Amino acid sequence: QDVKVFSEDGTSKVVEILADMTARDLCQLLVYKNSWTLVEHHPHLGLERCLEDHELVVQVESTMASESKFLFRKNYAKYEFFKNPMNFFPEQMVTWSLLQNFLNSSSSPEIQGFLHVKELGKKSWKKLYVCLRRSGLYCSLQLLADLEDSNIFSLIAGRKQYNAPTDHGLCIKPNKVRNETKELRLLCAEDEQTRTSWMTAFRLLKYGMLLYQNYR
Amino acid sequence: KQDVKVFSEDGTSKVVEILADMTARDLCQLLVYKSWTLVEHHPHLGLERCLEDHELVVQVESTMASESKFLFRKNYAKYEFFKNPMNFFPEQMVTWSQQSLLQNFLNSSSSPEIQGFLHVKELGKKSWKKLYVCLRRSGLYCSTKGTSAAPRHLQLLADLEDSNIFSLIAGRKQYNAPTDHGLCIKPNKVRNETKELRLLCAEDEQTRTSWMTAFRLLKYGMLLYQNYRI
Repeated sequence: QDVKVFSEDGTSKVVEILADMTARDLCQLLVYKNSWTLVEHHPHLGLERCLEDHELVVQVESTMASESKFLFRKNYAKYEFFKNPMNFFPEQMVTWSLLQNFLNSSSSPEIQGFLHVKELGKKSWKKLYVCLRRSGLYCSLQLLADLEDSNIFSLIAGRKQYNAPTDHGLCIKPNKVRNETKELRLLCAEDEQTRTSWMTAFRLLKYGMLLYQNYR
Repeated sequence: KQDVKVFSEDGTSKVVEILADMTARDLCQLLVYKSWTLVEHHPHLGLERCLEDHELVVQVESTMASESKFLFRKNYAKYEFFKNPMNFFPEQMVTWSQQSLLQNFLNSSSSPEIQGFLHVKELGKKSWKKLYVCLRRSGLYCSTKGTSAAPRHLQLLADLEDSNIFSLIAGRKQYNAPTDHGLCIKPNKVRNETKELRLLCAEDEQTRTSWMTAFRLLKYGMLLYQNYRI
């Protein structure tokens, strides 16, 4: 019911939320007293993630670790896919059999391209061709990870902590994983544009119609 | 670019040009511009269902038989659970597993448990039996020993994947239903065959609404909360 929120400064305030409050509720509760976002921030894991506008703040709070923080900041690229779906993904990154397809939870989207992949426990990376399906994450197929009860996070520490090949790292973390770090599957894109697309892709697969309604 | 026929409570019918991305609430607003709800009405099956606001009209339309109709009526009870969640479900009808109420229903990782007596019709036959019924994300079960929800005492009745919950309009006459308060889990693939219909009968209206709400809550989850908050 009491939630602590850090601004980019390092300043923080404690606010009382009702359990029925979404991420955008809290954002509006902070603007009083559409670009604003809450970040689920894990320094120990080196992982962060914007909450989707609709996410119950109480749900996310229940999977927070000791040092985990809520950050309150702006995000000006919030629904870049919904603003221009046709020219968002690089040619032949996503294959079917376009907007409605991602929103239909019956569809079978294949998301494919090269990524560096970190092996669990060790700080060693191998450049594997990767495929993303509703059924999970594969490398060209060997089942890397399941998508049940999970979320996609961008890597913040990257280079220094995990020895990432690029700064543009990302990770699919199961919500059951809290203070574990050896059991993390970390990935790396060659640039920012490709990380953004992979993250949008997962979010579209997991959240689907929820995201579109958020955008309206 | 698609035509669809919508029937009103007046008895009137209008053919409306729908786009492939229109939601039920977009159609309703388009019809108001001329609380409201679209209904998936199956006369031959004796089934009906209000579409949730977010559903794509075209999607539902393609899963329709010849005789099926879209109705357009008012529904002032669309989200009664959300208005008073702590007091919507009768005592001990709803419990939770894998625990170390709104939040639980909206968390797709939760293990909801919905329990109670219902009349259950046997597949493809007009014969009923009162049973202790147990709903989970993994399916609809009934107890083979009184009110024991033990796994060893649960018999799987219906898978829930790729299906929807329907109100039973046919009722007493068509299926020899024990009460007026019937519902049905219809698998989406069904067109004309009644044989794979899973019919249920509650003892009263409130009990029926409770089960359907729970079904809807399990199927749609957070989407329904979005819809409630427009």
